[PDB]
Amino acid sequence: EYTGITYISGPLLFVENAKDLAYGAIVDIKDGTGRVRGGQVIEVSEEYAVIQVFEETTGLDLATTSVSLVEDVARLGVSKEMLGRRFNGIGKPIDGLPPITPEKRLPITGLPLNPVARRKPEQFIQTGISTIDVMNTLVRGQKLPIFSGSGLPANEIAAQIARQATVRPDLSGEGEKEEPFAVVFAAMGITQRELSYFIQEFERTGALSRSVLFLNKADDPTIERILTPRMALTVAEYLAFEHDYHVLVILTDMTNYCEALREIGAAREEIPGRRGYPGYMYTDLATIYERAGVVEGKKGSVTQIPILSMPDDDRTHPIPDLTGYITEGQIQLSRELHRKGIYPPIDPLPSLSRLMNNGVGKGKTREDHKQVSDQLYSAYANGVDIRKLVAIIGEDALTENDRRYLQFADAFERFFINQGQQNRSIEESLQIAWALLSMLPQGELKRISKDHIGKYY
Amino acid sequence: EYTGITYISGPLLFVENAKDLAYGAIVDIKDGTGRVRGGQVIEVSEEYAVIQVFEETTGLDLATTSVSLVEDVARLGVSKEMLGRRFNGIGKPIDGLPPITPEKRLPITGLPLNPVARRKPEQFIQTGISTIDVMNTLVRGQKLPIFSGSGLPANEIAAQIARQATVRPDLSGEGEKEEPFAVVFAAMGITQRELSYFIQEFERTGALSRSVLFLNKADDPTIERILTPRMALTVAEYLAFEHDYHVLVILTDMTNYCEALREIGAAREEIPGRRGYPGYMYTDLATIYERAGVVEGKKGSVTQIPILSMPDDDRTHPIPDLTGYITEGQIQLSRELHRKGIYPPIDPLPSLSRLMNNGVGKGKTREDHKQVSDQLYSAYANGVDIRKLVAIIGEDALTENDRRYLQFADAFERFFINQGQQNRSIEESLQIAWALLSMLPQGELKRISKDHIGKYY
Amino acid sequence: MIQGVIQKIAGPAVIAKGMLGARMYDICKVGEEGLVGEIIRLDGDTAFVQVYEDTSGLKVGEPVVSTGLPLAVELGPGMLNGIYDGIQRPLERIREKTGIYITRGVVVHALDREKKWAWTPMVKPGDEVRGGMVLGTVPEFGFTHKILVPPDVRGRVKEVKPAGEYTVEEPVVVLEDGTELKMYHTWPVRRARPVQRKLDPNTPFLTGMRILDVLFPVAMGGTAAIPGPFGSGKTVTQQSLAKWSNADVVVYVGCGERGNEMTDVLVEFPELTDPKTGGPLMHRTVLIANTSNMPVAAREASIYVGVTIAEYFRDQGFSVALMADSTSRWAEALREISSRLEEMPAEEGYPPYLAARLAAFYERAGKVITLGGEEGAVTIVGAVSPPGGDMSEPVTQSTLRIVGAFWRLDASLAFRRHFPAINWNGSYSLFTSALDPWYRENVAEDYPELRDAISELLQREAGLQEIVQLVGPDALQDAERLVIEVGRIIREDFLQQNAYHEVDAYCSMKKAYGIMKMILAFYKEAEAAIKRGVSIDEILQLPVLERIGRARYVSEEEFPAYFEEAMKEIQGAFKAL
Amino acid sequence: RVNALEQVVIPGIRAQIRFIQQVLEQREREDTFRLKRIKGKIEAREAEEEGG
Repeated sequence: EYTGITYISGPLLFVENAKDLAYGAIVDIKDGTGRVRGGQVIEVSEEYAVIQVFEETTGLDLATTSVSLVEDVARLGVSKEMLGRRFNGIGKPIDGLPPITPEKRLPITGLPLNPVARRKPEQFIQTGISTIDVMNTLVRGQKLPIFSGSGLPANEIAAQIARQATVRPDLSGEGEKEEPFAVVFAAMGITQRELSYFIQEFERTGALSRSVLFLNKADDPTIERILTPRMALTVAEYLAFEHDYHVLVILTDMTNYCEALREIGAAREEIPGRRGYPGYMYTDLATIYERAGVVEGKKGSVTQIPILSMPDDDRTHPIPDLTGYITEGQIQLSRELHRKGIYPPIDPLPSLSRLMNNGVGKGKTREDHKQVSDQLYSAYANGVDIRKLVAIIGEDALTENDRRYLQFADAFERFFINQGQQNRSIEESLQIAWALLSMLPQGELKRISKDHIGKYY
Repeated sequence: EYTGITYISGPLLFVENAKDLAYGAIVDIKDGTGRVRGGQVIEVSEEYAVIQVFEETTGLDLATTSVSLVEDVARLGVSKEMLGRRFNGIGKPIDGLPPITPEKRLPITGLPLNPVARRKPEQFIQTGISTIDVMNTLVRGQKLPIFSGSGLPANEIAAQIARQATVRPDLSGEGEKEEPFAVVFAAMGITQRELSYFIQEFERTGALSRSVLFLNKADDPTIERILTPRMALTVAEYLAFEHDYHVLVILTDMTNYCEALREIGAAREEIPGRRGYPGYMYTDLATIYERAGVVEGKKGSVTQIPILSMPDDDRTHPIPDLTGYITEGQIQLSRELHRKGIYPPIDPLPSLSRLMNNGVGKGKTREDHKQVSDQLYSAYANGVDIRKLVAIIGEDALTENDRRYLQFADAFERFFINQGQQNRSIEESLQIAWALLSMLPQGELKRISKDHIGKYY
Repeated sequence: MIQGVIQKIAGPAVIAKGMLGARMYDICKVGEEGLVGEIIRLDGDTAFVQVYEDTSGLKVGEPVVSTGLPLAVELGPGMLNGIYDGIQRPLERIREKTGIYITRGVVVHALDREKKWAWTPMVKPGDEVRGGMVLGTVPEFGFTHKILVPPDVRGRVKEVKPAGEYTVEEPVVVLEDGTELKMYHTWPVRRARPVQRKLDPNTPFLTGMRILDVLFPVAMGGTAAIPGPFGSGKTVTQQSLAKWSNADVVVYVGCGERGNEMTDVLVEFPELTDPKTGGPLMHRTVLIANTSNMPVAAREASIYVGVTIAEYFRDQGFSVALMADSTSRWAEALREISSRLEEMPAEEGYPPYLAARLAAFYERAGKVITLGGEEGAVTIVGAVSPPGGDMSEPVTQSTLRIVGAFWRLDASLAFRRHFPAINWNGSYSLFTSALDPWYRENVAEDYPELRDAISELLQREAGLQEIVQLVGPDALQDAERLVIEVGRIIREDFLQQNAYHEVDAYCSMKKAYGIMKMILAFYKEAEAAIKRGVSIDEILQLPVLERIGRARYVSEEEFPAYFEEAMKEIQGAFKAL
Repeated sequence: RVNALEQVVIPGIRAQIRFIQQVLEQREREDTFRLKRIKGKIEAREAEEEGG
C-alpha cells in the first residue's frame, strides 16, 4: 500500500519494500484521483518491486501511488453454477448475471497431473459433420490443433461446428449420466465486430445455456489477455476432472498468445531467442495442451482443441512449429478450398487427428469404420491427380477407370467437404462416404475389405 | 598464492591482488576440496584480473579455491624419449606409461620463424598414390586443406598415404643422409572409432615408436582442444629445426578444434560477426599454420597436413573457407568418389596446391608432368560437363566433339582416381597417365607443346 | 548442507546471499517449501539460482537452502521395475502421495528404506579395497543385483554385517578409516562411471532384430540413431529392441514428450513378452519417461538419467541398453535453459552446445570393462526423431557428427504399411567393419561374404530402379527384371520382418543367414537359367521360391530342418528347363 | 526438362534457400548483439544506482 514510485514504464510500476510481495501476485494501485486500477507483482527485490497495471497506463502519479493488497495469487471462483455465464479476458461478470458462486479459488494454473495417470484418449466423438468425423474424428481429451488462416473464415467455421459437437456414449453402450456436455470457449484480440459475431452463435439454439465465455479483445488490456485462456482452462478441470463431467477446451488464434507474450519479455528483459520471441515458449506453451487427457479410474475427460493463424501461413513460425510438436494432429484451411465456395474449406490429408485413428471402428463408432476411415483417404486423394491434369489431355482424353476417379473429387469437395452450418450426426455423416464410393463399381476399392463394402457400399 | 575471488562466471571470474602475477600465465586452482585445475591469466587489469576456466565451471567457490602462479606462459618440456609416447590432453602421458621427465622445458605457443630464413620447397612427397602426386602433391613443406565430411572416409584416405608416402631425392637433388619422417600427432576432439582407428596404423608400421601422441578425449577439458594445438606445434620445432629433423606433425580432425574453439568467445562476449561464428575466427587461425613452412639452408622442414571434415558438406562455411586462404591450396573428396566406389575418393574440383608449382615438372620429376598438368584439367572437367546435358536431351544429341571428352570422364573416374590401398608411385602413375590421352589427338589439346605430346603417347 | 537467504525474485530466476563458497550447479532448494533450483554464476556473498518451479508467491529472503552439491543420481539396486521421471523422481511414489495432481517442491527418495534387501557379505573386514570394488549381492527380481563399492575407496574394511534382511540404507559394511557404505549410492549425472578400460568393440551385438543387426549391428554398447516422423509407432523398434536385444539391461528416457503421446508407451510398456524369462520382461527394465511440459531442466536431465545410471549397472558387467523416444525434441529444453542465458543460438538457431554434452554423451559406450574387470554392454540409441521429417537440422547433421550406426526409417517405405520400413540407402553402421572379422569367425566363415554379397541389390538397384521405375518390365532384355525381381523377395520376404508377429519377430543370425542364402543359391542358378535359355515370367511362378518368403516366419529351430529340404529342393525344383 | 529441372530447377531453387537461410538465422545477430549491449545498460544503470 506504499508510495514513492520510481521507474515507471507504460502499465508498469515499481515500488520499494517489496519483501511483503512476491512474483506471481497482483494488487490494485491508486494514483492521485484514487482511481482503482491494478498491477502484477514482479521483481520484489530489496530496493524495489515490479508491478503491471491492468489498464494501459495513464493514471500513475509521483505524489501518491498507494496500493490495496488484493492477494499474491488471484483466481476466479469456480463452480457448476456457470452454464451460460459470460466473462472477458480476466473473466469478470459482464453477462449481467450475479458474480459466479466461488467453490474453490484454485490457481489458474494447477500444472499437469501425474503422468502415470494419463491414459490414451479414445472415446469417439461426433461434431455434426461428416469429413471431420469420418476421415478425422476427435477422441475425448485429445488435443487437436487447427491450422487456420489469418483472415480466413476461421472466426466462423470456428464457432460454427462449436455448438454442432455432441458427445455420443450411447453408440458405445453407455448413457449421459457421467457424460455431460460442457462447452467452454475463450478467444482474445477480437475486433469489436467479431466480439459481436461470437455472442451470436450461443444465443442461436440452446448454446449459451450450458457454457461460459472468455475473450480479451486486442484493444483491451494486454495483461489479462495472456492469462485469459488459463482462466476457464484451469476451470474446465473442476468440471470433468473434479466431478467427472466432460469438457471441451477450444483455443482461438494464439496470435494473442504470442503478441501479448512479446510484452512480457520485451519489458521483463526476457531475451527473445528464435523468431524474435521468448526463449522459453515451448515450456510455458506446453503447460497448455496438458490440461487434456484421462486418468486411471476417472471416466470424466476434457477434450482439448488448439486453433490459430500464422503470420503469412508459415509453418516455420513458432505459432505453428510449437503446436505441430505437442499437438496430436493437424487440421488447416486453404485459400483454394474456400475460393471455389467450399465451406468448410478444409483440405484432405493436410488435416487429421493423430489419435482418432484408434478410438473409431468396432465398438466405438460404426464397426466397419475401422477400414472406412483409411478408405476415403487414399482413395479420395488418388483422384486429386486427374484434377489438375485437364490441360494436359482433356476430359475424354483420359481413361474411364482413372477418369472416373475425377467426378468423385468434385462431388467430394463441393458436397462432401463444403457442409456449411449443416449438422450431420456421427451416423448421418458416415453414410455419405459410402454413397460417394458408389462411383467405382464394388471391387475397385483396395482400402476397405470386400466384407464391409459388399454390404454398406 | 592469492584468494581473490569476488565474482564467478562459467568462464573466468573476478580476481584481484593477482595483478602482480605474470600475465596470461599458468595458474592452478583447488576447488576447496583439493580438486585443482588451470587456466590463463587474461585481462590482468588492476581493475580486476580474470582467469581462464578449463572445464567443469562447477566446484569452484568464493571461499576456498585459490590460484598458483606456476609459469608466466605456455610451457612444457620436450626430450627425445618422446618417440612413440602418448600424452593425451594438454600433453600428459596419461596412456599408462610413466610420464618421463622432459629434457628441455620451453614454451609451446611460440611464433613462426623468420620469414627471412624460410627456404622454398624442392623435395617431392612421393606416395604410393598417383591420384595425389599427379594433379597436386607436396614438397614436404607446404600445408594443404583436406576436406572430408561427417562420417566420411577421412581416416582411410589420410591413412593410405600415411605410411605409403616416401621421399625421392634422386630427381630432386638432395640425398638420403638427414631424413627422419618422425611424425607425432595431436587429437583434436577425436571420437571413439576415429580415435581407436589410427591406433594400429602405427602399431602396424611402427609409427608409434617415434612419435608423440597428443589426444583430446573430445570430452576432456573443452579448452584442452585449444591447448594441444599450440603445444603440438612447437613439438616439431624442437626436433625439426633444432635437431635438423624434418619432423612432420599432422594434427587430426581439426574440426573439433574450430568446433569447440569457436564456442569460446560465446559467453566470452566476443560478438561473432561471421556466420554465427566468432568475429575473430581467422584471428586464431594465425598461429595455426603460420608456423609451418621450410627454412633457408636449415634442414628442418615441418609442415602440417590439414585434414578435417566440413559441416554438412559445404565449403561455404568458414570452417573450410577461412582454410582456403590460410592453407596453401585446397583439396577435397567431394564425397562422391567413395560414396560410389572411388578410393582414394578425392576430387579434382578444388584440388590444386600453392607450392606444387615451384619444385615439380622438370628436374624434380618427369619433365612432362609440368606439361600434362593442365592438359588433364580442361580435359576431364568438360568431360562431366557433358554427362550433364546428356540426360537432358538424350545420350545422343552430341558429336565427335563430345564422344571423346566423355570417355575422358570415365577413364579419369574410378579408373585413375580410385585404386584402393594400391601403392602407385610417381613413376607407375604418370607412365600410364598418358594411356588415358591415347584417344585424344594432339590437335584437340593445346596445353602442352608438340614434343612432349609425342613423348609418351 | 549450505543454507541461505533470498535477496531478489525475478519470476523464474533467483538470487540469494548469506551463502558463500558453494560449488556451481548443485542442489539449490530455495523457497520456504524447499523448491527446485540450480546454483550458477555467483557474486560476492550471493549467487544466481535458476528456479524452474512456479516462481509465484516468493517473498525475498526465503528458506534459501542448497547443498553446494551437483545434481546427481541415487545409485544402488532397486531402480529396476522402479518408476522415475525427468530428474529421478518416482512418478509412482508421487501418484500415491499426490493422489491425483502434481504437488510442487515435494520429494521422495528413489528407494525408500521401506525396501528390505537381503544381501550376502561376499567380503571380509580388514581386506583390500579398490576404487569401488567387490561388495555384496542382492536377490533382485530375476537377476542377483551385484552391489559394489563406488570410487575413491582404497584401503581397509571394518565390520561386515553377514546375511539377513536389510534395506538399501542399512550400512552393511564400513571402512577402517571411517564412514560406512550401503547398497545404494549417489552419483552426479554430469560424470560417467569409469570402469578401467573401454576395450576393442569386437564382440558383436545381436539386437535380434533382423534388418537391424544382420545388416548393421553394434559390438555392444555402441551408439546409434534413427529418423522417422513424429510418432508413427516409432516406438515399435525401440520396444522390440529390448525384447529381443541381447542386453539384459533396459533403460529408457522419454523426454519432453507429447503429453498423452508421452504415455501410450507407458501403458503398453508393462506388456512385456520377455523371451528369456518367458514373461514380463519388466524384471530387467528401467522407466523414466518425462512429459514435455515437464519442469524446465526436467526434460534436460531426462537423458543424462538413463545414461548416467546405465553406468552403475554397466560398471558391474551388465548389458545396459538405453534409448528414449522423443529424444530429438530433447534439445528443446536446452534451448530454453541456454536461451535465458547470455547465449546466441549458434549454428541453426540453437545453443552452440553440440559436440558438447552430445559428444561425450556417447563416449560412455562400447566395451566398458568393470570396477572388478568385466565386459558390459552400454549400447546407446539416439531415439532422435524429428517430428517434421527433416534431413538437415542441428539435431541431425550433428548426431551424425558422431555415432556408430544409423537406422534411417523412410516415411514412404512405411506409408505403404511396410514393417520394417527402414530405408537403407539411407542407413549405416561403421561397426560392421570391425565386426565382420568375428562374423565368419564364430558364426560362419562364409557368413559375411553372403551379406556384403547380396547387398549388390541396392548397388544394381539404386541406379536400376531409377529409370526403370516408370518404364518397368518392358524394353528389358530379360536378366533386367530378374535383378529387381529378387529385390522383391529380398524386400517383401527377407527385408520385411514384421517385428509385430511372433514367428519372424525373434530371430538369430544363423537364422536370417539361411534366409538370405536360400535366395542366393536360387539366384546363382536363376540367372544362369534365363542366360542359358529358360523363361523369365516362368521361373517366377515356382512355388518352391515362395517357400522362401516364409523362411523368416520359420521357427528358428525348424529353420535348419526347413533348410535341408527347402534348399536342396531348389537344386531339383529348378531342373525343369 | 526432367533432367534439367532436376539439376537446375530443383538444385537452382535448393541453393537459393541456403543463402537466404544462413543470413536469416544469423540475422538474429542483432538479437544477441543488440540485446547483449542492452543488458549492460539496463543493469549498469541499476548497477551504478546501487553504488550511487
